[PDB]
Amino acid sequence: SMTEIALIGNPASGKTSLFNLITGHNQRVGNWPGVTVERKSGLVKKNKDLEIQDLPGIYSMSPYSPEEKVARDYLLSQRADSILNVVDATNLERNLYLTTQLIETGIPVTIALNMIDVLDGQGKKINVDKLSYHLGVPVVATSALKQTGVDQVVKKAAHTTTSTVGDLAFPIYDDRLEAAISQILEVLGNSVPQRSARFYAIKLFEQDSLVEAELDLSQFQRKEIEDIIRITEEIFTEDAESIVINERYAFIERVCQMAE
Ligand SMILES: CNc1ccccc1C(=O)O[C@H]1[C@@H](O)[C@H](n2cnc3c(=O)[nH]c(N)nc32)O[C@@H]1COP(=O)(O)OP(=O)(O)O
Ligand SMILES: [Mg+2]
Repeated sequence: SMTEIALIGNPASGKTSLFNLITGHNQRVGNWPGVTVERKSGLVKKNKDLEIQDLPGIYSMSPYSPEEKVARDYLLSQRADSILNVVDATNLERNLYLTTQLIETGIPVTIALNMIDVLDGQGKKINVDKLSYHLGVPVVATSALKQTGVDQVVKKAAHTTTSTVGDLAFPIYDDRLEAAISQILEVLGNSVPQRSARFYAIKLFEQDSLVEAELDLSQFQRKEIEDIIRITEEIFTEDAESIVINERYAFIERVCQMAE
């Protein structure tokens, strides 16, 4: 059985550059079914038992672009063994916004902390093991330009899979949001897989139109969820989508502070 490694990150994070280094000239290109979004994959040049599934460069997993939808559907399909998340070290906080959402899918994340050579030139520093510790994911510093850390991150990702990793270490948000997520999980029951339950619970909280349309929820489930959102919005005096956005960035800021 092939180990399937999903490669994803923001646009201009160096994902293509790393894809090309990892796979060399041996790639397969097409489209995702029913859409014109490119579907690209390649075997790891130095370990052909590993397949890299490239995913479109995105900033978030929102319902508003074909590229974001392709990434989400693929990651929620449970076909990937590992997520290899390419992160631009020179724009860390902005890049980790997506990372928090990737962790929540329940497919173990490994980070290629890319552009590390640029960071050195800007007079900036990132303490890699502290960043890893506080994100709850492996992190390996890479440079696609200098060609460093690449084989190392691929090896880590290959040994950090849905088979090898036990409990999910997910970003923990404010107690008030966690209460809402917990109650949505109770309402969900077995309507979604345990592995991705948190992804779905957060999406429901923020009234993601794709999840709402796809899930077969009872009238009672929908009423329970509506109630949870209403009271949670009242206690934050903020709309549900904004609450989640603010909590993601707060977590990211805390991690980046504790990692310097
Ligand atoms: C002809 N080329 C240029 C001429 C002048 C200026 C830039 C370019 C140009 O091509 O920049 C590319 C990279 O080479 C560089 N780049 C990528 N990784 C690294 C890295 O680790 N370090 C450095 N210094 N640069 C990197 O960052 C860019 C984005 O990498 P993409 O892979 O495209 O990102 P997505 O796949 O969208 O995620
Ligand atoms: Mg250290």
